[PDB]
This record gives sequence, structure tokens and C-alpha cells, in this order.
Amino acid sequence: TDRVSVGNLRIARVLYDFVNNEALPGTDIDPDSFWAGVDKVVADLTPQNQALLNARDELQAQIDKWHRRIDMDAYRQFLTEIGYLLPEPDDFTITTSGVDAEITTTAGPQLVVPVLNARFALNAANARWGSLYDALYGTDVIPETDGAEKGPTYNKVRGDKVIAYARKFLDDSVPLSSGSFGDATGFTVQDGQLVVALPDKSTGLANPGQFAGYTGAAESPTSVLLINHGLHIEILIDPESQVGTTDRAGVKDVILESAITTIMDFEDSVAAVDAADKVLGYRNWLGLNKGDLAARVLNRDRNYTAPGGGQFTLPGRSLMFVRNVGHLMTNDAIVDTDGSEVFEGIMDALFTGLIAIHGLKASDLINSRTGSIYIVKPKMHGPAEVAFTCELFSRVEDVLGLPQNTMKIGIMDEERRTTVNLKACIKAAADRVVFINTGFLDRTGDEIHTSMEAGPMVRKGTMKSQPWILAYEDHNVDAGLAAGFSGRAQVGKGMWTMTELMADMVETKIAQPRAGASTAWVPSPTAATLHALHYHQVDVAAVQQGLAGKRRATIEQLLTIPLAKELAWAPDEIREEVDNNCQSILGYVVRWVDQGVGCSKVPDIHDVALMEDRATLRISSQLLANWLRHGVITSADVRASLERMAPLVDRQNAAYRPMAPNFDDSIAFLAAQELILSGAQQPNGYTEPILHRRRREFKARAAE
Ligand SMILES: O=C(O)/C(O)=C/C(=O)c1ccccc1[N+](=O)[O-]
Ligand SMILES: [Mg+2]
Ligand SMILES: [Mg+2]
Repeated sequence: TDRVSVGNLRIARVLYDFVNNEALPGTDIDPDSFWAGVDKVVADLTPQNQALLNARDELQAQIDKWHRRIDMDAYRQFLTEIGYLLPEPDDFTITTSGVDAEITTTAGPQLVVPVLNARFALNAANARWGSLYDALYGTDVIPETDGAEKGPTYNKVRGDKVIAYARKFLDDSVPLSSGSFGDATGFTVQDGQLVVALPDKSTGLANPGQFAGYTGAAESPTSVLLINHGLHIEILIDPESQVGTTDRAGVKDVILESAITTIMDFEDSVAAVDAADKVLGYRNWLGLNKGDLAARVLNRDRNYTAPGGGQFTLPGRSLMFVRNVGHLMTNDAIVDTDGSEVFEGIMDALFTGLIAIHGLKASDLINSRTGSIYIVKPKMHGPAEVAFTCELFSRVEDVLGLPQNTMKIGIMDEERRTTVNLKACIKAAADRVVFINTGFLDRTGDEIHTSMEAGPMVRKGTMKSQPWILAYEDHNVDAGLAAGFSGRAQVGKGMWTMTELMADMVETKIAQPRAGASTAWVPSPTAATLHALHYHQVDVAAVQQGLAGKRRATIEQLLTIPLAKELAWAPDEIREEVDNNCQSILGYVVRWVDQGVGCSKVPDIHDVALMEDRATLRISSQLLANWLRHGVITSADVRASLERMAPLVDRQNAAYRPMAPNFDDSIAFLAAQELILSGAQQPNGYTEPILHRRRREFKARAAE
């Protein structure tokens, strides 16, 4: 066996060498002190980690029996009796300190990217700045009506619409004293203020404070930098450029400050099932903190001249979080003496936290300037599970020699037992917490699994509008604002998965900042630059203070189970949900299992590209597992559907292995089936157990 004994642990050698040879040098941490720390932390914390996991099963079993023997007073009383619904703590204010401004103050988009893909992770870190011309010209925010269609070459009819769109943005964000930007013919900086040339007059900024800087000579600058609600707009000025030639002010582009923070994902969008997989993950995370990851390279910072005349710089990179995995899974990258696998979550803290120290120091220019290590922790259930994550970070800080509370924690509110105790979860981390975020996809899967025995749920799509989720979204903001999150921590909302439907994202996702969210999740750098628009039209700081003190969601609203009313569907409706669910499951799982791809675009039954990840997978299989459980469909239907959709997914992928015609010969196909047929028996509906096992089994038979 290629393992390394360290006390009670047997470290997979690939991981052993990587830490010693790549992650520890630079940190001043003695390798044997590190590995005695791993050993000791694993030994001391693994038992409660397991106790907490058993707490989950015991609660779900009591809820199961309860349903099997719809009064809300009784339900609330029973949940209280079994310790599911814990009392509300007294009002309080978080004490988290040492946090960078991108999280305390600035409201804006938040990109999430799979850390196992270096080209993506680089573009995400770079997406702090994004071309708005590119985002309007490339997507459907400029519709492709007659004459405005994208071709192989530039469509100036379309590009002129792009200019016109952006001009209206400039007018509505950084207004002139009089006139419009569309009538601009030039820009100069004189006596520290910005003067815009109009045809017949010459106006300046209504709020000249919105003037932030410029590059080049003030006599005629190369760009003009503006600020509005804490976010920067940079007008690029280049007449002999291709777009600028046509522009009335020689404007070449409008750069938006976009992905303020980026989450490098080790969880639901990657497939890492062994030390080989985690080491690729960790290595990329290291190359991000060290600054030297190259596929494409991290951008330098941006240089400006202040309106006064001095120089200054702004970060060229998005402030990086890392999303660890949660308390459930173990990974054989480390086994113990008895052969038991070590909990993956404990390992990510040790290893991503260690690696993140490189981001606190100068790179051959930094991540956090204030000394924090920003860790999203997902899939927690209740305040005890938070206090445990806190304790884990405390022991890792000791092993790493970091000051206490260096390791900050972005709380995912995405599990029902966290929602209905959210105040207490925020309090458990009152000195560590940097955001709460509504992980609404995960949170729907737990909604289905928790009440699986109560009856059939409503269709997947009906769920984004059910009472419980509207209540959960408001309750989240109310709790964050109440804990004093405004000006201290982020209040975050969820991912826009329709990667191609950018006109719809620009039309509807504005709902999130309007709901008091200082950040919300985007799937691409482009989506971040287009979601940046909403923070220029919504004053989130104002919105949050208008909200402060409100209580908009009662406990009964949150506990409104999404049961389907009595005989609410026709055959064509039931079949379509099944077909649409089976195809999303298949199209995702087949790339997970056969190729180790943790996120990919899979077009639903209506041909809309949906960015799929493990959370949308938990919804699909849990819903179908629930309809199967309550008679809505037969096992014939599930198999017919899985078989009808399998060859379509083959077509959409046509170096990959088809699933049809020999379905029971495809490991990926059998995994899809198991996720459904076993779905009711996976803990809390979690898909990693089936996914990790089937991925491991494909890698093994591929090696033989
Ligand atoms: O609802 C939550 O549980 C949540 O955390 C969702 C996401 O993670 C997500 C969902 C679909 C695609 C891509 C991502 N992503 O983050 O990259
Ligand atoms: Mg404003
Ligand atoms: Mg999630």
C-alpha cells in the first residue's frame, strides 16, 4: 500500500507529498507538527462529528414514524419535543472582525466555480472586472431581432444597440448635471472634477463625488473611472479601436466591477473521490493563494490616478472564499489503523486552511488584506452542527499556528433544521460568521426528504413559489439584519442556473438585492457582469435599513410542507415531470461517474440549458423518489423514463461512453437508477454516497 503512517492515520502518499512539498513550504509550519496536528484533530473531533450525524438519522426516523401515524400546532409541538425546533436565543449582535471590505461593505455579485478546473477558477478570480459590451453583445440581453443577429463578424446594428444600452446605464447610474451620456462627445479631467463634452454645452457629474479616477493625461484620458453604490464603472476611451471608431465619444467599452467575491468550490460542483482527486483540487487552491496558478494567469491589480492627482490601485482579483465539504462524507485519502475512512470535512479545514495562509502573504499581491481565511461551510443542520464547525476551525488554527478566529465561516442556510433555528445558528458562530446564504436548491431537497412520508410533493418547478421557500428567503434576511449583519457580513441569495437565459436573469434576479441581499450567486463571469447591473439600480444599503426590525415570516409559514393537493395532475403533466427529471439526472450523473465532472450544462425537457450540480441532483431524485413512494408513478414509469431519455443524453454528448442500448452495462446509468430507487434511504437525501461509490467503481473497472 502507498500510505504513510502518522500516529493512528495512514495518509495516501500523493496527499502526503503534496502537503510537504507544496503546501507547507512558505508557511513556517514544521511538517511533523502539522501531521501530529492532523492526527490529533482527527482523533479528538471525529467522535462528535459522528454523534452529530447520528442525531440527523434519529430525528428523521421520528419524523417518519410521526407522519405514518394536518395540524400545525401538533407538528410544531412534536418538533419541539424531539429537540428539532429549539428555542430562540435572545437578540444579539455579531462580533466578527478582521474582515475585508468586499464582504463588510460592498454589495455585489458572488461567483461560484469548481476548484478542480483551473481555466474556470482563473477566469472567476479575474472576473472582478468584466466588459459590459461583451456581456450585452454575447448574450440575449440584446435580442437577435431582424438586423441585430450575431454573425461570424461584427454586427454594428447590434453593437450600436450595445452602446445605447450602456449609455442608458451610465445615465441611470452616474448622472450628468444636464444632458445624457448618449450625446457625449468627450471627457476631460480639470481641477479634479470630470467634464463631459456635449454638442452645445459641457456638463459635469450631478454628484461629482461619483468621479473616482482616470488613466492617462487628464488633458485627454484613456479611461474614466466612476463609482456608484460602492461599485466601479470604467469607461474605456480609444477612438482608433474597432468599436470606438463608431462611437460619438470614441468610447471603446464600459468595464463593470463584477464578481466582487468568488467561491472556489470543493463541494457540490466537483467530483473528487480519493486523494488523487482532492490533490488536484488542493493544488489549484494553492496556486490561487500563491498567485502562480496558470493554465492563462491571475490578473495584476489595476492602476489609476485619483481626481486629486495621486496614484492608487484597486484589486484586479475577486476576493476568494473556499467552500469546504460538510459534515457527512469521509474520504479514503486518509484511513486509520482499523481501515476506517477519515471525515472529508475535517480534512478540508486542515488542508484548505493551511493552503489559504499563502493568500495572506506576498506572492512572487494577496487575498485578504485584513488577515481572514474565508470558508463557506455547507449542509449544516442546526446550531450544534455550527458550534462543531467552529470548534473544528479553532483546533485547525492551533495546528496551523494562526491567531484564533482567523478562519471565518460563510454559513449556508440550506437545511430545514438550520432554517427554523437560524438565529441560534448565527449566534453559535457570532464571532466567526461572514455570511448567511440561502442555498435554496439544497434546501428544497431537504424539504422533500424531511417530509417524504407525509405525502406527494408538488412538481419540481412549483417549488420555487411555495409558501415555505418564500418564508425561508425572508426569514434569512430578517435574521441577518437582526444580528447586525448590515455593514459586517453578507446576506446572500441563490444561484441562477439558466446559463444561457441572460435576458431573463437581468429582468428577474433584481428581486434579490431588492429583498435586502448584499450578494447573490452567479454561474459565469458574464452572468456576474450582468448581475452587477442590479446593484447599480438597487441601493441594498438603503433597502437593508428599510427592512431592519421587521419580522416577515412566522414559524408556521416556514413549516408549510409542499404537499400536492388531491389529484392535481393529468397524465401528460405527470409524465413530463418524470421525463424532465430523469433527463436532468442522467445528463448530470453520466459525466460525474464516467469522467469526474461535478458540474455541467444539461438541457431540460424544454431545451433550456440548466447548470446542474449535486444540489439540483438531490431535488430531482428526491422528488421522483417521493412520487414513487406515494403511488404517483410506478417503477415501470421510472425505468421507461430513464430508458426513453438515456439515448437523448447520448446524442447531446456525441471521448465519452454511451449508456444505451445496454443500460444495465453502464455504471453511470445504474447510478442514476439507484439515486431514485434508493433515494428515500440516502441520509437526508444526500447524493454523495451513491455518487462517490459509483465513481470509485468506474475508476476501478477502468483500471483493469
Ligand atoms: O442551493 C444550493 O444548495 C447551492 O449551494 C447551489 C449551488 O451550489 C449550485 C447549484 C446549481 C449550479 C451551480 C451551483 N454552484 O454553486 O456552482
Ligand atoms: Mg445611486
Ligand atoms: Mg448547496
